[PDB]
Amino acid sequence: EVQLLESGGGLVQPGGSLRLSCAASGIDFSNHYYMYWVRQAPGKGLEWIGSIFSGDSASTYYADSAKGRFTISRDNSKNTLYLQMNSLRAEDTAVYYCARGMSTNDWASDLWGQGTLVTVSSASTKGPSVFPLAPSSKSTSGGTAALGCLVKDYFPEPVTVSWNSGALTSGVHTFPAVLQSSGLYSLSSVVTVPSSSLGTQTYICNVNHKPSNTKVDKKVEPKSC
Amino acid sequence: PLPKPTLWAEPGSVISWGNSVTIWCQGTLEAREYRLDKEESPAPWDRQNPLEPKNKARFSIPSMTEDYAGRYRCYYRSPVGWSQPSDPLELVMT
Amino acid sequence: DIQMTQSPSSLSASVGDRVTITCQASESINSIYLAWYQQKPGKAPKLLIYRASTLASGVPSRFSGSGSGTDFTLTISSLQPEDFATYYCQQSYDWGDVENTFGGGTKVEIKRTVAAPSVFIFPPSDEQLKSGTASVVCLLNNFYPREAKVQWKVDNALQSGNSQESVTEQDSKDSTYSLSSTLTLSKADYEKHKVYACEVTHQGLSSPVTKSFNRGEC
Repeated sequence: EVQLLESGGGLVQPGGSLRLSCAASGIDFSNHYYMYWVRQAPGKGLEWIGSIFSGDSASTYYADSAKGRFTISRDNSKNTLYLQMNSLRAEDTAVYYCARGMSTNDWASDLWGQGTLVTVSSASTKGPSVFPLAPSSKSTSGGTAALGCLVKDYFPEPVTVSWNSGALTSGVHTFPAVLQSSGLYSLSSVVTVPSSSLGTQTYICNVNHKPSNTKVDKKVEPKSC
Repeated sequence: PLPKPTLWAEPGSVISWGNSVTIWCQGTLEAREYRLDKEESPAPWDRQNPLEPKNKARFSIPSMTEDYAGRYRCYYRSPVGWSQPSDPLELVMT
Repeated sequence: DIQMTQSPSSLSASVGDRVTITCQASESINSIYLAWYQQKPGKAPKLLIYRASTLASGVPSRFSGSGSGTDFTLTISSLQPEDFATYYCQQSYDWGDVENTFGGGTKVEIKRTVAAPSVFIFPPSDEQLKSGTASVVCLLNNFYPREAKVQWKVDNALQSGNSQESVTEQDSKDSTYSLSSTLTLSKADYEKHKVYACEVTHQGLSSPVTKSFNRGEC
């Protein structure tokens, strides 16, 4: 099967330049397809940046906004597509996708990449501090109990929080990050469990912040009173 | 640039009455749709979707009559706009 | 250019409903170059329909699209809780001097029977006080609708300007929300009081719920 892998994303200073890569892993019968660059600003809609055609003409088309600042190119020597971004401003911060539309689907994007995040800020990476949200000996609202982790003061997005190495999923709620007054991020990950389980089960939240190579395993235990 | 299309008929540009003629137009692989323009006729005389691949389109006339006689010019629509017309194709009936 | 307009922007429909989204074009386009996309929150977009009417591989049958020229529709014949997403139409007909090939989007929210929240409270950990900051968290679990009123109180003093709320997306099974209000104080002010209360007001609650803990003690 075909696969679109993206890279080149991360932190970059306002006014700078950046290049995303889209490496098309393998191929099936297409022989005639486009590669699109699409971005999604935080909470905003999908924005089409431009496409590049697979033929020898290598025709490139761009949005009205993106002309001049963005450039799409191709390296067949590595079968990789490039998105050159120049003169970056803060409002350029978004998740970027590359997509493939074959001629047989009349150029519809059936293949989409995972998406890579480009954060435009004159701010540095910071790893998060992880603190337990201990269930109070009285917090058991009847037979259910809540506990969690507080992932505070990180930059940039994202963090991924799993429970018991991915074995605890039911009742887990990881909230969206909210930007704090300090320009740093914070979020909580909670989970509801039977009160009876506080003496049978151990609860460890697994926090991963790839931008800082941070990997924390906080064990949440009822505070002994 | 938008290279201009190649326009031709089959089996030939001169066709007796009642026979079949197929007007072919060739564009680029990025063609969105094709049209056929005939002189002294309100544009467009006919428009057609691309084939697979989008390189060429097909206009067919199963029974040639005196209505289909004249000069045709084919355009194709790129993602940006229409193209310069093809070199003219006259369709004489006998 | 070519502006692709969708309607509505937001909609609230119940499970089993037959919802219909519309996508308009500023000028006629060939139907074969019109596609529909689904985007669950935080995920990559997904192809639903192409050629304005053709279901794509692995797309549930309850999805369909029709239309020609300037107006197109997308229809969900039996709406499901997981269909909570934002839907985009897109064209591949005319590029160049075009701002966006996408429409604005249509956010579909799942209407639901009311659900009272389960309220919890979490004191700061001893590990966070060593940093000189106190974060007090209040959890609202599995409620509907999204509208809630969370007011912080420290020794009966009503707080303002020092708390932030995060809201989850609608849960893909029960269509509920969860909310976290995090109260950030210095270790100084945190050790300056004893009782920290979280008073929650919701439609599903006949009277407000107050969760409080006395500092240090149990």
